[PDB]
Amino acid sequence: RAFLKQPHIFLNSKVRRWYKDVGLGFKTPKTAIEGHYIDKKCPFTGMVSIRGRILTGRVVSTKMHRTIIIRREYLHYIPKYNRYEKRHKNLAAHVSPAFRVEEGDMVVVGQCRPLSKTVRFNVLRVLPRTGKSVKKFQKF
Amino acid sequence: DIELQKLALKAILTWKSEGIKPYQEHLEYLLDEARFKNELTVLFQGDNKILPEHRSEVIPVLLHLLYGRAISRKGAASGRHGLHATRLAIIRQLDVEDMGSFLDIGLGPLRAIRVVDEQGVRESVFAHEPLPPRKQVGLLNMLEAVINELGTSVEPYMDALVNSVLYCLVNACRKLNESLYRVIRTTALKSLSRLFQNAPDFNWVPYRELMVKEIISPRIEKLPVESTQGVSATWRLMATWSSLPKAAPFLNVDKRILPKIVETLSIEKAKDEVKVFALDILKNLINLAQAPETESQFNELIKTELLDPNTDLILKTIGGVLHGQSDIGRELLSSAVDTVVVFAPMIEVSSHIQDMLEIATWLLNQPLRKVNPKVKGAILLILKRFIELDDLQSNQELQRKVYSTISALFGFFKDKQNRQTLAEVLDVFARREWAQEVSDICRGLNSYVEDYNTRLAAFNSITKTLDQWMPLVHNLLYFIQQPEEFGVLSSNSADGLCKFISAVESVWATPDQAAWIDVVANIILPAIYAGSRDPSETVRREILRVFGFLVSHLPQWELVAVSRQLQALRVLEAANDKREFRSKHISQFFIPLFEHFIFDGLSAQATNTIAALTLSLEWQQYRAILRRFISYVESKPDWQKRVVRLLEKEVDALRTAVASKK
Amino acid sequence: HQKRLSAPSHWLLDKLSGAYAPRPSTGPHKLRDCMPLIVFVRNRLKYALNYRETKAIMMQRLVKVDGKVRTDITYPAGFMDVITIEKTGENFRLIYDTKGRFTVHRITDEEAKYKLGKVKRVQLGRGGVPFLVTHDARTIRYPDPLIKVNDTVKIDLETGKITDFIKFDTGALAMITGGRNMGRVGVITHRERHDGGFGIVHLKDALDNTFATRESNVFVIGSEKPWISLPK
Amino acid sequence: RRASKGRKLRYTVHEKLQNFMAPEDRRSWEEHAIDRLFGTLFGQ
Amino acid sequence: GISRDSRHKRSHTGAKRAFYRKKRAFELGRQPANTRIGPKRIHIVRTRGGNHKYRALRLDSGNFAWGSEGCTRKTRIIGVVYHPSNNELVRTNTLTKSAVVQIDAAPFRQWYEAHYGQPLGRAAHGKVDPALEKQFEAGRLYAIISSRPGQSGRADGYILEGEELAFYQRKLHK
RNA sequence: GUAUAAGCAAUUAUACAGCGAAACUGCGAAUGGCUCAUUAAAUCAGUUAUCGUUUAUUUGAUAGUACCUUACUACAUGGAUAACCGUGGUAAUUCUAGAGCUAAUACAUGCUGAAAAUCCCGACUUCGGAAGGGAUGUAUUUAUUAGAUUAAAAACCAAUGCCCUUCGGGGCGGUGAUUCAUAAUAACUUCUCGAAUCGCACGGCCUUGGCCGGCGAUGGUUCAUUCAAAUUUCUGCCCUAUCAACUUUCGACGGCUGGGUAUUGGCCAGCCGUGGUGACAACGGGUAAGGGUUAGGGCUCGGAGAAGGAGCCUGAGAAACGGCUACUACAUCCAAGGAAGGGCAGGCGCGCAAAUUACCCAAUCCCGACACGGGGAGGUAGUGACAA
Repeated sequence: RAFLKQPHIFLNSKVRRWYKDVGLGFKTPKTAIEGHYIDKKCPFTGMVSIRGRILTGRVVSTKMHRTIIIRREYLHYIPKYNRYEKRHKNLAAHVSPAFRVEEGDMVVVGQCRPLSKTVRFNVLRVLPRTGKSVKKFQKF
Repeated sequence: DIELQKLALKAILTWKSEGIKPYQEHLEYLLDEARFKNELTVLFQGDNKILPEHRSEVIPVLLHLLYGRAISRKGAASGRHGLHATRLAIIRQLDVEDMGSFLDIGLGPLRAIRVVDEQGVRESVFAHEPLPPRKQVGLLNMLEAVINELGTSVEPYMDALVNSVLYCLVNACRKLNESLYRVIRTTALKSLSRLFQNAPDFNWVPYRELMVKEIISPRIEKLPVESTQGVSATWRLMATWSSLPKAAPFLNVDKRILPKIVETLSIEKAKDEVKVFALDILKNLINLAQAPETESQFNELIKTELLDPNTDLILKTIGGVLHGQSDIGRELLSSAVDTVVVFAPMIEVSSHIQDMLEIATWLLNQPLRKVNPKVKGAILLILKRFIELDDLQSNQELQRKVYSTISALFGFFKDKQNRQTLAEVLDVFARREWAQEVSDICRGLNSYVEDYNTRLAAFNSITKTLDQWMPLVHNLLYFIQQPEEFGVLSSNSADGLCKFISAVESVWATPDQAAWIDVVANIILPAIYAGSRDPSETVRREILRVFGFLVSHLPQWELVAVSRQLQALRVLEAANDKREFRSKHISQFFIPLFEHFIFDGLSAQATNTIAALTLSLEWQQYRAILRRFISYVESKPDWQKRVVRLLEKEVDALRTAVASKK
Repeated sequence: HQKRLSAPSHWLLDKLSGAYAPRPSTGPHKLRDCMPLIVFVRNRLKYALNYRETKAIMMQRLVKVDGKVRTDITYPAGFMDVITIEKTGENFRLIYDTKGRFTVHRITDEEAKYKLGKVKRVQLGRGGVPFLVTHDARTIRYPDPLIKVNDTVKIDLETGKITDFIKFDTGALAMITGGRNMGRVGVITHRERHDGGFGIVHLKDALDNTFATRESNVFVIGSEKPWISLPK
Repeated sequence: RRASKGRKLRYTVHEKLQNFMAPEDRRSWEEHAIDRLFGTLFGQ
Repeated sequence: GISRDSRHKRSHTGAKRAFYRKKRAFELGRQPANTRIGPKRIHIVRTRGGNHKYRALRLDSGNFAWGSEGCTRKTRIIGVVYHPSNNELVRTNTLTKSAVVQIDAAPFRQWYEAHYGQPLGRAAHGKVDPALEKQFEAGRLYAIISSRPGQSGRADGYILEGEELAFYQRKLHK
């Protein structure tokens, strides 16, 4: 490995830390502001910008390096039954070390440039709840 | 000419020599016009460096070729990257003995020239030209590049460099065909400045009239009017002259140079940059005048000939600056106050110290927008070093005025070293004069700034006379505003303020009434309101204590535990409704207190009191109050119900108010 | 080489222009939002008959678009481009109607001398100079410093100088250039931001009909001030 | 596993890589000298 | 043979799909270039839109920025010392982006002694980190390559300094 | 743009002039179309984004960049070829050898009339116009700085005030965002551009030796716009559990580092982590491969290969099947040394059968140096007792 760095801030000078806001009515967290952690895919530290679709969901597998899996539940109308049917969709989003991850919470994600085959979104604001395991079902 | 170069190099290679033999490919690749930079950087700092054995056999032909490629105008593009970067590259990659042989090649006729003789000037030299000015421009740009790349290795080549550049400069100023000589003069002075701060160890004394002929004749009668726009190369030469120790006494030769420098500083229509530039010249002059033995080899002259016959003009001009225009840049301000700081210990007697003390207290009562607090600390150091001259016994109205300023700065500053210097300026205040009283203030403020056992001893000792009192009042309210180490400094300063206000209510003789009553109003009441807005709860408790002392001891003055708290608030409601209140009292003491009470049935009692007091107060203050409250709504999402209950009660109060005023 | 039916239905062709239809060439205006010069001459104006006739007319310097002579047959002239024909001395301007079709209007020189163009955007060009991009793909150097995006500019058309400007304003009258409610002259009454893409304006007519069009399709014509002669 | 991209030797037969060249035995020595030399290397 | 398409990899759900199409021209990715140390060898490659990009195969000099003081100089390149990607690349002396390599110090030392005056590597504004001083006394500095030598045709980068400098000393000692 | 055709057609001031074969130069051929094992939300359709990229042509603007030791100088820029003329070889057509020319908007260099030029400031000023002070493009790539009133921001904010008064009053660049746009310094490139071009009118100053002077055509750096192309975000397939486990068997999911790509990206190479999918139907199997325009029907739009693998070439756009290169499978000419080459349409397909080998680009439309050249879409025509 090499030394990690923000791309164009001059460190060893004998005479700062850059972090941008995404906007959209969001507030950068304090761990993103002052925490010396560094990553290129963070929208508040790296050069990734967020634009386009804004989505929500509930994390299912937080046991992964800075990427969560989101179950997207919705109600599918089948005409044959003329009834609504539950359908779960599995997304992904790059998780910043700025926030405190909780399993089962409610997380808002945002569309970015494709960082991986699955990672297309960045987390913006977690909402802490008491969400349970796979057996819990709810439209979100 | 590149074709003539190719044929010449073919002839030199026809001179079949073992020295040139291993380098012919480097020569032809240096010469091919598409391989120049790459061939250069493979020649130097490559594997096949020049072997030092036949280096004396290869270097002359290589250097003539390097001069040809640095002189070529055909293949060059424009800009600095057009041929200037090439010359800089060649001189950067060259070596110093190689540079000496190269400058021998570069100075054609001017190699063996003598600019100075056993006598001063050689007019027989200067009234004869050996070079066209185009070649002079080329030579001079070349030599500026040489010096800029050389640095400290100039020492074995001075006896040629200074002769060349001085001949060019003096022929230029005699020509003062104008464009060529103009660019000659400007780049000449630039090379000269670089040469000066490169070579300090040279002896510059055998020519002085050369600096005379360069400086005094064409410019000095016009120099402020000219340099009102920006800095110049002459100004750079004077700046590096003042930087160098041994070069400074060249300013004595014409005695009007430093007068005209501060005359440039006098012209108030400058771009402020020539102002701060002349100021830095003065900075280096004073640092030289203070510096040890290495500069005391010349200090005694620069004390007795350069600064001494012009201190009056210096201070008169600095005063004209600080009282001419209402607009002064912060850089000019900090830099001017820094110059007067460093000039303070360098003078012993003068004439304009009355003006100096007046301008000091003027810039000290200037608002915080115009003057930074660091700058106020600088004016304080100025005051300490400038007060000690024997002036205050005359013109006492100036002296009671400056004492009002130093007192005012006791509740303003934040820094321990600034407060130490405050105690020191008070010390020399007493040393100048009333004397024992102000010395009591000296020991009081000394044991205030000295640590915590000494401070509490100070508070108790003064706990155990108007001008005696006022600074103690200032530092007393500052130590009110200090929240807590253990809170003891706050409580003891509160007790001291009660002792002061007890002295206030003790003395009630009618001119003393007037004086002390205006003092206690104009220093205490805004400090009460500022401490009311202070969110420190120990500060609010002690300000409630001293406010209780005020209202209980004063009352002839015309302008004057949850359960017990709520009961006292109900008592305050009844006090309102038996007598409405004073409006400023309401709006600047009571409202912030219960605002703090809300945001820290207590809330219901608080908003009921806010309702009754919003009945009691004035509508313009109410208009600002309502704008501040809806701003609290928009900005504070922490207490939505709390702020909106406040809104409901206050506009119900508005409805009752308009219903009563109907 | 699309068919006549697949050609856009707002530059009209009757049932006898053959199975084909010309495609516009590359130019300032967009492909869907264009009226080509041959269709303007021989299908709408009928000042000629045949492709060769229009070729000859456009080959001699006889048709001038936006103050400049246009040579080729299928030069696009989409929206509000004045067309000066000197042998008749007439000037034609392209507006829409309430249904959403190209409508040609006759004008003399006084109102034909200037154009009204919507500002696409504004930036700083090379050299540190602000420049201004219209929807006509015209770039104006050194503009008025108040002219933001979605402004409108009255343009001299002889020196290209910025003669006047009109501001995006709620309470102003507009004209729609896209969407399902395309071509409905009315007043802007409301703006909705919707930060995150596709801001909307709410625009009613002069006669009480509300509808939602997007800012990109909105084309400011004037508060009351119909600076171009709309057909009566 | 950490090893998919060839990092472990997958001992699997390859279809095209099956029957490229026949062994042509080119050794000028009668193999008794050679293995007697392998016996009488440095070690004996 | 070489391409950039994603048809041959497995699905997001872990499925294999035939999805059999032909490799077209816009998923073209060209062959890599092991940029090594030698005389200047650069092959020009025209790309889409007729842009030119310069594949540098053998490089001797590049420029490096000692922009802490505000200078940069074109110096030679001795040889790579460490590389974050491949130890085989460190062995084969290849120059890529983010590659720490010892460079010659002579133009920098020339500029230093010319500007400030004091000799280095043999007042209060001319000051050096001692590790950088040791690099100057040896005469072979630690710099990093941050220009892409493959897609820009030039080896340029900044000198190492301070925290990254000591981190890379420790990494070299690892 | 290039004419000395030894090409025509002429004279009233003779380098050229009108027309102009051949040839050089620039553009064009990313399709019009043919065949066949198929593609089961990956394509596709809606719906977004490109702050992740490219773009010949379109139209719009656009570039201040001198001097800088050649000086006892230089001042109408170079060299090649084609067409042509003549000498030939072989069986073999420009398959071509030798020899002799000449042009450019083909390929290329490119200090100079001069003591100035051009930007910034500007004191003094009669709007006077200026004394005299600083400075010398662009493209690539890197580093750094600015990208904006102060940061001792202890500012501004409590203008709830202060002061006068007649008490009525009066005074005190863009985005949602970016390291974006943009500017500046250090250098860097075996690195570009900053017009040695053509046609037409031809007027002002009079140093009568010129000095200035317009309209276009072609070309050129950047930025738009257009035509596009590339990926890309949420939803939507037909049926099945004799398909319940699948992936890691071409990395399966990450993060970091680079390479390559126009750009993002396990797309690929190292390093380590442990996954990712599934009974809400993964995965497999079957092959039978619609959308929009709403009275209606109509209308419109909708993978692999050019004898076979493999590699390469031009170009803004192709892995063109247009070319080449080697192998394989065929086939043709010959003086037996050698040389070039690969498709579709028609008829028979029993010995007995049945719709033209038609005409033109005339209109709509397309491509070019270009009004004139060229178009396998398009229309016109002929046959018919199968019907009606």
